[PDB]
Amino acid sequence: NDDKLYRADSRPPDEIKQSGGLMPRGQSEYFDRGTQMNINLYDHARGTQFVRHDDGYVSTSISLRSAHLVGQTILSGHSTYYIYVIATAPNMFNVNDVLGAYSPHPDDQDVSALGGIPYSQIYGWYRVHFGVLDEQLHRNRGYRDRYYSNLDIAPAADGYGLAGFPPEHRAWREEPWIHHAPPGS
Amino acid sequence: KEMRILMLGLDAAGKTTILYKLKLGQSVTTIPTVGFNVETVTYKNVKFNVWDVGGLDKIRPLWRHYYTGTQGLIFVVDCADRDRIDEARQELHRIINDREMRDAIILIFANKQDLPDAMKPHEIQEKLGLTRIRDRNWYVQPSCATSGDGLYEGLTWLTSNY
Ligand SMILES: Nc1nc2c(ncn2[C@@H]2O[C@H](COP(=O)(O)OP(=O)(O)OP(=O)(O)O)[C@@H](O)[C@H]2O)c(=O)[nH]1
Ligand SMILES: [Mg+2]
Ligand code: NA
Repeated sequence: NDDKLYRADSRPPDEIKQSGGLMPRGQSEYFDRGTQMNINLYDHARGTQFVRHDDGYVSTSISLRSAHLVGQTILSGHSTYYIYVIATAPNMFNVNDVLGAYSPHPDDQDVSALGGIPYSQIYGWYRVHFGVLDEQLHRNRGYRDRYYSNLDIAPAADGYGLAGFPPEHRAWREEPWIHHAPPGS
Repeated sequence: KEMRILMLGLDAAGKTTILYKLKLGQSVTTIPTVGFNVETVTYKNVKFNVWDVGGLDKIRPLWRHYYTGTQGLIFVVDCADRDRIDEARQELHRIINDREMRDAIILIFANKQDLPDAMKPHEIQEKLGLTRIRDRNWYVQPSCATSGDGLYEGLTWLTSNY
């Protein structure tokens, strides 16, 4: 299907265009320090108060109200930030469905993109200035619908192997993660 | 004439290096792809919509979600790496035998020929267990993604079969 995801972000579209899209925190960490990115979805959902510096995921919201909420909570203090409207692609996972009961923050209803989101996948962006969102959507001329119109997010089934609970987490003892559990868990 | 290409293979095979060698004309510093890279490359009046998905064992189950409408398969192989050539075979045959990759023509890049201990195409063809595949339109092209050697030779074969 062709539904969409929303992400609040303090980086302006010109920066995102030059980046090649909404990339993960761990990518710039990899090219600078050589640190391999962390693809453990559990580490991504937990974080550490902000996002981890080696994080290999890019969080999104399912609705505009939710993405706005991220903006007025997590991006509080920022004069200007953007809510990026994004198309679905098979590198995206529904966190609460992958981590299940052990989802650290289920109220996020977060859909995280593994490896970041190319610029062609960004439909457009709203602008939030001083908390106000009165400007209509700006369309991305770089957006390629043909790419993603026929692609959906990854099923939770595929995400279970990337949950990345600690080796001694009780979730590797239980369904459905036991089927993807690393040795000893 | 738009041809949808799905470029797969094990991690470190040189897929992203090939993609952006074709796209930008230069080999760039890459990052292990855990997500995907997609670019449209034009060559000989054929818009190659090339998909590059990461080859780490963990995200290989995600490959399947990029099969729909794929007209060509590019399987990249590291020829210096003999430890995982068997692993490369199994994955190749797992891709092409999928219901939605039945009609796909298969270009194999025997990548990393510049390295001295690398396996030659006639060994790779055998070690990838496609010696007796007469049913499918395939071809093994020796390549060096960093230099660009063999890339547009492989695309020429891809173009001739599309
Ligand atoms: N010597 C040599 N090195 C190459 C060649 N092609 C790619 N490489 C290198 O091998 C490494 C892996 O390249 P990538 O393009 O990231 O491999 P990949 O298939 O995209 O890896 P994943 O994203 O994990 O699937 C990089 O450091 C490349 O520079 C080649 O033809 N010869
Ligand atoms: Mg890559
Ligand atoms: Na979509």
